[PDB]
Amino acid sequence: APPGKPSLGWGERTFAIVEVNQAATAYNQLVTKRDSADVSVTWNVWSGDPADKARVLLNDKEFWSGTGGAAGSASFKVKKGGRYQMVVELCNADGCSQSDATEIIVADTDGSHLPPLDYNMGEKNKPFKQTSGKVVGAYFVEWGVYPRKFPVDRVPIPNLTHLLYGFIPICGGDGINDSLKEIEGSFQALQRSCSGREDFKVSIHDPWAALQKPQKGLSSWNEPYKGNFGQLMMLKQAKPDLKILPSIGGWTLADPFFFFTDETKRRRFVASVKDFLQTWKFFDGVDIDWEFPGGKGANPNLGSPKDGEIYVLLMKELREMLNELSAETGRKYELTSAISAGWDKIQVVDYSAAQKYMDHIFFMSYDFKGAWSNDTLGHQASLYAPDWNEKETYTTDFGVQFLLAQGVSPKKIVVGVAMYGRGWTGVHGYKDNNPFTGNATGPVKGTWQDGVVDYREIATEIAQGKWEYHYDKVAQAPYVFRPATGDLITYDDARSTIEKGKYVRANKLGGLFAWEIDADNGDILNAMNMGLGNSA
Ligand SMILES: Cc1cccn2c(=O)c3cc(C(=O)NCc4cccnc4)c(N)[n+](C[C@H]4CCCO4)c3nc12
Ligand SMILES: *[C@@H]1O[C@H](CO)[C@@H](O)[C@H](O)[C@H]1NC(C)=O
Ligand SMILES: *[C@@H]1O[C@H](CO)[C@@H](O)[C@H](O)[C@H]1NC(C)=O
Repeated sequence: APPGKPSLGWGERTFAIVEVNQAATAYNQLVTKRDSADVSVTWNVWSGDPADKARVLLNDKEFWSGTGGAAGSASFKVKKGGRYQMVVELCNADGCSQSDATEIIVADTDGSHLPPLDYNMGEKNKPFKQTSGKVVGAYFVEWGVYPRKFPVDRVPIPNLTHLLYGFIPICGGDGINDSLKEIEGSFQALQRSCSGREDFKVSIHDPWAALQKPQKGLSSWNEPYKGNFGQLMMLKQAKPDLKILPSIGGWTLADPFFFFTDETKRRRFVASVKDFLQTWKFFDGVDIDWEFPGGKGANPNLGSPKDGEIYVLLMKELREMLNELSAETGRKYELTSAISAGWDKIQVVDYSAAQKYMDHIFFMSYDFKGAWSNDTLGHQASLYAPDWNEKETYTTDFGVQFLLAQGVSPKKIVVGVAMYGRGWTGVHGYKDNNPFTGNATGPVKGTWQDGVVDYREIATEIAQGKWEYHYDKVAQAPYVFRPATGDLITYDDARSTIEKGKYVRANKLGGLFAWEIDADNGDILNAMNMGLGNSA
């Protein structure tokens, strides 16, 4: 004669270890990290013999015990997220009885409550297997879910080992993040994101795109995590070994790095990163995109020769931080950084000193030339120098050799590929039918910006005969040219991308990475995988 079978009371069935306010605009009002969720359950007895023991089991394992054998309740902590079958069990001296199972969702930022990502193999992407052991990385931009319409589910995830999230901002007002002011709405949007947040703490630039914007599979208005971050959790469920790293900085967010002479602000930043990864568990480490140590970044007023020493100090403490984060969670975290490929920036830092803490170096072998100059035309990401200027120092090969001369192990170096074109208009005064020898009247009309074109657009317009295509065989670089108007764009295509893969294998380098994933029609990432030796 066991107790009567209990019946569970109607109540909340979704609980969050990490709470997310779906309508907040300040970061500290947006998320609240906790070590566990507080799950509650009620039940009704009908036989009314105050049984000696009640229990609450989730997937047949005990999470709580108490003596509520007369229509009672229970609260208890659940520290690991997921979908749980909840059952209430009552016992007397004769035996036990168990209520019907109801499902509860204990959400956490590792995606343990979500199904795998339903990703698209769209356009010209074709599937590969990561067999080479080489790094195949790409940047996913936070603002890509707006007119670009490139959510995380568009990322061809079997063709990557690393996905970099650009960007995670460091918070500060006038004097700390003035590079943002050259983009309308951005500086103020960062101020809104950090209303009441300590300066030099990490944050989220766009909380709407990151966590609140409805996306594929994450639209129900009580979904704890939506936006890019929620999809990234489902990405982790799809390919658990794909590394997802937050990219702190970029071109317009690197200014707060220069104030890290003050160790007080460096400890605050490093500590905020630890709390950031505990809060957002789907990230597998940290990518530091200080652009650049010593200066010559977006802001012409910061930079110092001392920055090289502090760049190593930052890597040291971040690594120690990740090591004690490993001691808590048992996971392996990665420390990477996107660094300049120009020698005048490399020499600012002794990378042989920083490399002991770093897993990979994301060598930005692009942006060598651009529409920021009407006179200095050239290849933006070529492998070698062109014959018309053999002593060109801003090449992939020259940068790699300069970095190797510092004593950097070849395995840590990951070569950059440009999924975009930088270009000019009105190129005139050129000789030898070489448009690079002339000058420009301004930037080329671009996809989302003056002087920047998506490769997808370059490829489409080439098929439609709108461009006169050329390949610099010596420098290993393609470029399109319209003679009637002076339009000239330099970029990476499948041929030059394959040549970068050969170069990485011939020199025992780490692999390839590309900016940005939403600017590719599939051809570039295809060539990255083929050029590195992966199986199709
Ligand atoms: C003025 C300028 C002069 C010299 C170099 N420059 C750059 O090397 C540069 C790079 C970037 C960039 O983001 N590269 C991708 C990227 C990927 C991963 C991590 N970090 C960065 C950039 N946005 N701008 C400024 C905007 C203004 C108009 C178009 O380029 C840049 N400007 C300049
Ligand atoms: C390029 O030339 C145009 C017109 O000659 C000028 O207005 C513009 O400021 C120039 N840009 C640079 C970066 O020199
Ligand atoms: C481009 O501008 C530079 C700057 O003075 C000048 O020296 C050079 O001759 C110009 N080239 C042409 C083809 O006009």
